[PDB]
Amino acid sequence: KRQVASGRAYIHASYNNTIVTITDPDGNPITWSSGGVIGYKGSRKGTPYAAQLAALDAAKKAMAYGMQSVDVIVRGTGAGREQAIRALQASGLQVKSIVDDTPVPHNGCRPKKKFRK
Amino acid sequence: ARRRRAEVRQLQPDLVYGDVLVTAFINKIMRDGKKNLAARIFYDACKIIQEKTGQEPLKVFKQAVENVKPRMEVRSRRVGGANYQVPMEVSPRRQQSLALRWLVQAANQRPERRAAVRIAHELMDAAEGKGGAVKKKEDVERMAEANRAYAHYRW
Amino acid sequence: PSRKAKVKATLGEFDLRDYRNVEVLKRFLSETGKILPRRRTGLSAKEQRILAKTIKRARILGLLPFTEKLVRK
RNA sequence: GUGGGAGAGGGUGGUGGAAUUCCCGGAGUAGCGGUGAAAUGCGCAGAUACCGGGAGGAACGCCGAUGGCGAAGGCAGCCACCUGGUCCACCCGUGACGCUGAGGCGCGAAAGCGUGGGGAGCAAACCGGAUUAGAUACCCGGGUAGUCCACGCCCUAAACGAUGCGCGCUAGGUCUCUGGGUCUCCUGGGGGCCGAAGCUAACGCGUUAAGCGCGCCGCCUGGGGAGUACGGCCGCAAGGC
Ligand SMILES: NC[C@@H]1O[C@H](O[C@H]2[C@@H](O)[C@H](O[C@@H]3[C@@H](O)[C@H](N)C[C@H](N)[C@H]3O[C@H]3O[C@H](CO)[C@@H](O)[C@H](O)[C@H]3N)O[C@@H]2CO)[C@H](N)[C@@H](O)[C@@H]1O
Ligand SMILES: NC[C@@H]1O[C@H](O[C@H]2[C@@H](O)[C@H](O[C@@H]3[C@@H](O)[C@H](N)C[C@H](N)[C@H]3O[C@H]3O[C@H](CO)[C@@H](O)[C@H](O)[C@H]3N)O[C@@H]2CO)[C@H](N)[C@@H](O)[C@@H]1O
Ligand SMILES: [K+]
Ligand SMILES: [K+]
Ligand SMILES: [K+]
Ligand SMILES: [K+]
Ligand SMILES: [K+]
Ligand SMILES: [Mg+2]
Ligand SMILES: [Mg+2]
Ligand SMILES: [Mg+2]
Ligand SMILES: [Mg+2]
Ligand SMILES: [Mg+2]
Ligand SMILES: [Mg+2]
Ligand SMILES: [Mg+2]
Ligand SMILES: [Mg+2]
Ligand SMILES: [Mg+2]
Ligand SMILES: [Mg+2]
Ligand SMILES: [Mg+2]
Ligand SMILES: [Mg+2]
Ligand SMILES: [Mg+2]
Ligand SMILES: [Mg+2]
Ligand SMILES: [Mg+2]
Ligand SMILES: [Mg+2]
Ligand SMILES: [Mg+2]
Ligand SMILES: [Mg+2]
Ligand SMILES: [Mg+2]
Ligand SMILES: [Mg+2]
Ligand SMILES: [Mg+2]
Ligand SMILES: [Mg+2]
Ligand SMILES: [Mg+2]
Ligand SMILES: [Mg+2]
Ligand SMILES: [Mg+2]
Ligand SMILES: [Mg+2]
Ligand SMILES: [Mg+2]
Ligand SMILES: [Mg+2]
Ligand SMILES: [Mg+2]
Ligand SMILES: [Mg+2]
Ligand SMILES: [Mg+2]
Ligand SMILES: [Mg+2]
Ligand SMILES: [Mg+2]
Ligand SMILES: [Mg+2]
Ligand SMILES: [Mg+2]
Ligand SMILES: [Mg+2]
Ligand SMILES: [Mg+2]
Ligand SMILES: [Mg+2]
Ligand SMILES: [Mg+2]
Ligand SMILES: [Mg+2]
Ligand SMILES: [Mg+2]
Ligand SMILES: [Mg+2]
Ligand SMILES: [Mg+2]
Ligand SMILES: [Mg+2]
Ligand SMILES: [Mg+2]
Ligand SMILES: [Mg+2]
Ligand SMILES: [Mg+2]
Ligand SMILES: [Mg+2]
Ligand SMILES: [Mg+2]
Ligand SMILES: [Mg+2]
Ligand SMILES: [Mg+2]
Repeated sequence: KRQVASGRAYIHASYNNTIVTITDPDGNPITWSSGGVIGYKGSRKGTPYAAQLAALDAAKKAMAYGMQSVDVIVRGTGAGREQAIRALQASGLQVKSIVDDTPVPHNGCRPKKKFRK
Repeated sequence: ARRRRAEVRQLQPDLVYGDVLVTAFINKIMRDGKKNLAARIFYDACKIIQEKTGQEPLKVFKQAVENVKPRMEVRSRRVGGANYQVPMEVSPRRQQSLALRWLVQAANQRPERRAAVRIAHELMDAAEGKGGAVKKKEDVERMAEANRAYAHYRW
Repeated sequence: PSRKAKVKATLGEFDLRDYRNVEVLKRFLSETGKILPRRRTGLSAKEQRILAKTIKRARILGLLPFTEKLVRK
């Protein structure tokens, strides 16, 4: 029961799952959802539909706090990124900005064998 | 049809109502090339529609057809070594073929004694939203959109 | 193919070796913090080579950024 | 010699930002992770995602390229100090002082060895989970050596242009790097592509020769046995010659 009414909607997409974290303007989270919060268990969590449901459940959780405006911040390349965007884009929440903050190193660490070359 | 588009056949009009949909239904009733038996069945059933319903049997016919047509269906696809049930839309003609075929396949599962009775009772039931045909449409549209996760495998 | 504009012909007389001249080095960075290639800058081999090092020099000082967030995506 | 140019050439000290991991605080809830699908694993001692702070190890995104440097191996954030090679103009000086090079000596990717530090991520071995007919694997979760640092060893390689070094001669067209100049263009060094003559078994090479010539070194002599055995020299060992 905070009555935020404006905040930041983080989107963490990956080829395995898409997870939405909705925060106050300072960045502290209020509620959240993901593919596993909804009944999806296995690989289905990495779906654009699973993402859509996750972002909608996040937006509906945040409506209970009476939030209206969000700034969206996407991190990670992966399915359901743009579908979670479009889920929030008309979720009832007004999207004030979309920003891609996907972290890239400056050749910092050695990736797994999976990601080499 | 690998080369051309396989154009559709144009059906002769109904000899009674002058409607191609009626004649298509007769042809889905036909069996071992018995046209007269299928039309005898169907028309004897149109007389059953009346004096039970006070409406023109043609209206009941096309209305039940409309309530059986599906909007979604699930088609398989071989992906990543496994096989997936993928929803997608139903082309209009396919909604036609599937609704009519289902109507016949439902009527012949009914317990009424003779054919035209089964056909009349199924046409009426499906017109008001019940009966085995509409259960086929509901089962299929249940299948589709239960796989919404695979909606991106449309093709 | 970068037919929109070239940055050099979008600029007049300037010193490639000025690490402290921001309002010009700014013009050579992208929408992200990244250093533009010769497609956009229109510099030459030697020119882009030197401008690179003066931009890095400027980045250490906190005048130009190392990276930025992408807007509007 | 003089005066200018270009460069990830080398050593030492210093230093900057991104990311990973970990620790602390805040907020917050039922999962996260991962796959073809899974499972192990992690999470109610509150994880994942999110904000703030902090520690540490490693590597330097864009620039960056068909680019540059180096004898080779190899060299990439930035600053400074020390230091090597090279290129051009000027025709200034020495006066054949040249070339090659058995042995020698020095260098020499990775992996590996000794001591001591360090250890974030990755990861032989190994421990699990899967898959399979089996699966001492490919896939997933972990993880030791190692990868990093100083010092000392080791001396190998598809150490490759699979092409020893030097010098002269032999059509051009074009792209590029870096000089000089009467700066449409002329002229020098380097890297590319196509091609004259020519050569080659062919493939292809062709002013960056695999063409035409001279000088000197290294090397080959049918396949297997075999880079083995023996001897010797080297090495802490692995092993090398
Ligand atoms: N060598 C380090 C680099 O030096 C660069 O600059 C280098 C070059 O631009 C510059 O060139 C010089 C110059 O005096 C002029 N252009 C001609 C001269 N022969 C060159 O000097 C050259 O020869 C001497 C030995 O005679 C070497 O000690 C020196 O390293 C070499 N550059 O000398 C500098 C030192 O080599 C940049 N500072 C940077 O890339 C880096 O620090
Ligand atoms: N530090 C700069 C470089 O250091 C080199 O060697 C340095 C490093 O290899 C060595 O380790 C340093 C040291 O501060 C201490 N032991 C730990 C520290 N994390 C290291 O410093 C560096 O380590 C690695 C490279 O090794 C870098 O990737 C990293 O940016 C940096 N933290 O310490 C040496 C200096 O004391 C060379 N001197 C030269 O390349 C250059 O000056
Ligand atoms: K760990
Ligand atoms: K690297
Ligand atoms: K090259
Ligand atoms: K010039
Ligand atoms: K070739
Ligand atoms: Mg997943
Ligand atoms: Mg049926
Ligand atoms: Mg250097
Ligand atoms: Mg905490
Ligand atoms: Mg457990
Ligand atoms: Mg509890
Ligand atoms: Mg426990
Ligand atoms: Mg974490
Ligand atoms: Mg932090
Ligand atoms: Mg530690
Ligand atoms: Mg590159
Ligand atoms: Mg060379
Ligand atoms: Mg070379
Ligand atoms: Mg090489
Ligand atoms: Mg003279
Ligand atoms: Mg004289
Ligand atoms: Mg010599
Ligand atoms: Mg020798
Ligand atoms: Mg070595
Ligand atoms: Mg090593
Ligand atoms: Mg060691
Ligand atoms: Mg040790
Ligand atoms: Mg230790
Ligand atoms: Mg340890
Ligand atoms: Mg690991
Ligand atoms: Mg592993
Ligand atoms: Mg195993
Ligand atoms: Mg098998
Ligand atoms: Mg040990
Ligand atoms: Mg090599
Ligand atoms: Mg090679
Ligand atoms: Mg060559
Ligand atoms: Mg070469
Ligand atoms: Mg040669
Ligand atoms: Mg050689
Ligand atoms: Mg010589
Ligand atoms: Mg040339
Ligand atoms: Mg080269
Ligand atoms: Mg050729
Ligand atoms: Mg010829
Ligand atoms: Mg030919
Ligand atoms: Mg020659
Ligand atoms: Mg030999
Ligand atoms: Mg040999
Ligand atoms: Mg023999
Ligand atoms: Mg042999
Ligand atoms: Mg051997
Ligand atoms: Mg022996
Ligand atoms: Mg011994
Ligand atoms: Mg052995
Ligand atoms: Mg021995």
